[PDB]
Amino acid sequence: HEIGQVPLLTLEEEVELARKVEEGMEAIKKLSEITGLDPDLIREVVRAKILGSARVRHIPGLKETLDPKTVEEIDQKLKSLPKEH
Amino acid sequence: LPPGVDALVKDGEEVVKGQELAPGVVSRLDGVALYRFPRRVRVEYVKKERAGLRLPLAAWVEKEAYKPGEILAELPEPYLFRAEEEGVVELKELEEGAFLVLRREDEPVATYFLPVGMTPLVVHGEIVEKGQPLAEAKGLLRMPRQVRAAQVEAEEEGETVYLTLFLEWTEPKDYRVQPHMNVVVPEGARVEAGDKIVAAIDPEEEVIAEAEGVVHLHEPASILVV
Repeated sequence: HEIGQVPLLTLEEEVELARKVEEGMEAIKKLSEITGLDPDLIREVVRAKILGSARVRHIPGLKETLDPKTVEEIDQKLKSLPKEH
Repeated sequence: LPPGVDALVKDGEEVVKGQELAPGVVSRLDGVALYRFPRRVRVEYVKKERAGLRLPLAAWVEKEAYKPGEILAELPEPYLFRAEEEGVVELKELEEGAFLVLRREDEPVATYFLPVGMTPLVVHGEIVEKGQPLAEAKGLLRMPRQVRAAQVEAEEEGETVYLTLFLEWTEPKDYRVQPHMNVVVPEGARVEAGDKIVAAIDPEEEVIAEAEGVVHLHEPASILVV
């Protein structure tokens, strides 16, 4: 049903999206650094939230990441960071 | 949106069922208009300055209760006088104007404007500084309605009152946004001398702000409603 998919990725669109990703990572880098926290860690976070909660692995490898607790902790932190950051 | 098609981006304020979008674009699916992919964007740059003139001397021919879009001098047989400071003629444009720049040398040597009524002979006006520009002040010499004005400085000594006042006007413009470009600026946001507006891959020749610029976007690739 990948036809229900909108492969309407005109060049202009593909493009746009592209940069929007790199930048996204570059950011993560700043972050981790501007935080002393692991980058992978970060994006891992970034995901869950964007990946919605109806999708959170009920078993993050069985408690690996405290999907419901250690998570927000980070959020309010980042959120509690200056605009620039 | 086809190319050049666009109607309600400055109305991304709201959207309704069957909301009219583009000649051939509809919107039953309610919500709010959203900007998507620009291509064309106007840029008005406010332009202010000062000028020195020569009008009806020993007579009142202008009242303060006047603004942008009225008369100046009127039916004086015949205004054709001798000025005495030339340069490099350069006539500017208006919806009703031809202003003269006098680049004698590199410096701003002289400033002269001619509202509807005064005929600006281009390069004619420079040999032995005789007010050679034989402009003809006759009748209703009105002013373009596009630029406000005030603070007149009339000086009585002979035939024509040398005036000086405030010249405030805006001036629309436009530029294309290619697929790789990106507006940094939002909804008609203000712009300054050194404030980069839009960019793209080529650091070379990308949207560079200037003297008081304002935002207006006109050519999207699409629109979102939600």
